[PDB]
Amino acid sequence: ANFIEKITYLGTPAIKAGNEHLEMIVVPEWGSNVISLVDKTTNVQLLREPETAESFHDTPTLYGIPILFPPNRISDGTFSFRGRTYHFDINEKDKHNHLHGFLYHEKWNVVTTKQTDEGVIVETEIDLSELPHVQKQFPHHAVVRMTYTIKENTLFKHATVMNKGKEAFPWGIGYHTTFIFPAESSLFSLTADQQWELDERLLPTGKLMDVPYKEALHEGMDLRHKQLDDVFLSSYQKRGGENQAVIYHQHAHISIIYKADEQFKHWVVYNADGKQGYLCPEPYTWVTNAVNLDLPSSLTGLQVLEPGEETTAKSSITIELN
Ligand SMILES: OC[C@H]1O[C@H](O[C@H]2[C@H](O)[C@@H](O)[C@@H](O)O[C@@H]2CO)[C@H](O)[C@@H](O)[C@@H]1O
Repeated sequence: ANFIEKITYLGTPAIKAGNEHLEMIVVPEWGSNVISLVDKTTNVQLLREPETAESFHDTPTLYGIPILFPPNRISDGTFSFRGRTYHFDINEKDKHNHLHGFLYHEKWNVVTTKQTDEGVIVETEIDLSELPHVQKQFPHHAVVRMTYTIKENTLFKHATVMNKGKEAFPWGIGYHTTFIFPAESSLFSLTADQQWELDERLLPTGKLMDVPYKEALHEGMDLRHKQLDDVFLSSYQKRGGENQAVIYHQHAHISIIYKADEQFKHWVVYNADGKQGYLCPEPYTWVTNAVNLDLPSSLTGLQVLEPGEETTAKSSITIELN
């Protein structure tokens, strides 16, 4: 049994959808952000929610599930692709980078909803060819469609990226998913053995290094007095196994298993100063500044869409009670 219900979320139109296990709220105008995700059995909110509309607009990448197309930093907002030079807005001033892409602060359209025994589906879409300021930076006819499915104890979250134009383009996508994470009573695990060395502008030097505490990270560790803003390489490419982050809440015994497919090659993990009570385990299909690295695409995760092609990158959030 499942429902869809149109609502107002802090003065903006939104769609609440759910079954008897999970409820989401997606906010199409706010970069199609999944702003709320509630575990129905225990009635716990899983995502960091904004106090007011105003605070959300202040930091739209730090609540719910913001969409990063493309994810993280591009040095000087410049790169070339197949002979051609691109200049993206340098919105991160102190580090002279473009940061977080085109989509987390634009209006997406609701394209359909569907309800059956197989679950409840909400689909949103945005066509970058309709955003003139985006076209000035990135003159290509990219269309991104999100497919959200709640089925049983899992929110599935699929991005389909389409090239509807006449020239090829590089792309990557990531999510700035922000979970409630009380430092005292939560544990975190991640399928990674290595991470990217970063310079003072948070750009990769191109070198990998071992994660010294990787056994701890594998099994589940606390993050008390650890400040993270780290680009981890998923262990999947090299060892197989899983590709996922796990948050465990110790009081309510809730596991949150955030899986991503083989295209999701990197995880940025961010917790600010470690005192803010949240955690962002961010899966990305390409590494920070991927466009500018002369490294194999199997390592960076850089991908290209030829005219007429499309790709679907899949991930999911499963709630288990134990
Ligand atoms: O723009 C500076 C910005 O960066 C830091 O936090 C970033 C983080 O570096 C990124 O990797 C990303 O995942 O999320 C954050 C931006 O939402 C600083 O901690 C932050 O104060 C600063 O605004």
